[PDB]
Amino acid sequence: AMFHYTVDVSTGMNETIERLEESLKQEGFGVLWQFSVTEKLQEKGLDFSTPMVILEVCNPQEAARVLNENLLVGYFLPCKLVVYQENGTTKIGMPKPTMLVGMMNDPALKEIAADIEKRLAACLDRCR
Amino acid sequence: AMFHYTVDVSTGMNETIERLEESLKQEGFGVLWQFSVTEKLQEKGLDFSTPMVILEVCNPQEAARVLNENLLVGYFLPCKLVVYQENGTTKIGMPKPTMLVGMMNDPALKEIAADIEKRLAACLDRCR
Ligand SMILES: [Zn+2]
Ligand SMILES: [Zn+2]
Ligand SMILES: [Zn+2]
Ligand SMILES: [Zn+2]
Ligand SMILES: [Zn+2]
Ligand SMILES: [Zn+2]
Ligand SMILES: [Zn+2]
Ligand SMILES: [Zn+2]
Ligand SMILES: [Zn+2]
Ligand SMILES: [Zn+2]
Ligand SMILES: [Zn+2]
Ligand SMILES: [Zn+2]
Ligand SMILES: [Zn+2]
Ligand SMILES: [Zn+2]
Ligand SMILES: [Zn+2]
Ligand SMILES: [Zn+2]
Ligand SMILES: [Zn+2]
Repeated sequence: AMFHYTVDVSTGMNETIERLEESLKQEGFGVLWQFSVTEKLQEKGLDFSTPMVILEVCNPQEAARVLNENLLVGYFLPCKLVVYQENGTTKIGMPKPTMLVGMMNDPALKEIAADIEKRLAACLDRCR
Repeated sequence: AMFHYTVDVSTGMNETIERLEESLKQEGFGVLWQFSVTEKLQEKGLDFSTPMVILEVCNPQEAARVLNENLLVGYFLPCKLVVYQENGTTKIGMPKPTMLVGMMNDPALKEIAADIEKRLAACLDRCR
């Protein structure tokens, strides 16, 4: 299936990030790190002009939950979200936790990933 | 179809991170951010006692290359590496770039990911 979940939002980059942080907070997720990919590359004189910001988010209890079931899940932490502007429109997307964890061949872990995916998806929908 | 590439090292957690940072640098990869999952969870009072540190690394030129091939690859950036200890032995692992982008059904992108994967794995091998 589609490896990612992406939504179109009416707001610009800055306000989208603002609203996403509030939506995540409502769900117990905190932003651990924000990285402006576009800035990092353009500062190096590289040719990449699409505005794009990557956010590493985390809900401590959810992290502990998955790590205590399978240590290798750390290879997919923290949860990643990406806010970018394509064709003059802003979007928020994320690789699906169930697709990432699915590669691990751990049925039970994938079901916990599904809970996480549902919550992150809800956070994204609130930003439409 | 192992989703990850992991190596055992003889060094302790801190020395290992130091050696990995150097190995990465020699290959043009800089550490953008890192954090101790263990400290974070224990700080929150949760039960997780396995030493584990996650590093987000970047080689700007390589990032520009995949992003310009397919924007959605941003959903898998920056490159992730994990240093952790199991049964008293330190290990360094990474989810395979080829496995991650493989879900995108994009042969051209996967070829670039294979190039990046080989280089990152070399960095890991050099810490043994
Ligand atoms: Zn603006
Ligand atoms: Zn505002
Ligand atoms: Zn903000
Ligand atoms: Zn700037
Ligand atoms: Zn900069
Ligand atoms: Zn989490
Ligand atoms: Zn259990
Ligand atoms: Zn939950
Ligand atoms: Zn629900
Ligand atoms: Zn929805
Ligand atoms: Zn395995
Ligand atoms: Zn250091
Ligand atoms: Zn460092
Ligand atoms: Zn080399
Ligand atoms: Zn890179
Ligand atoms: Zn190549
Ligand atoms: Zn090359």
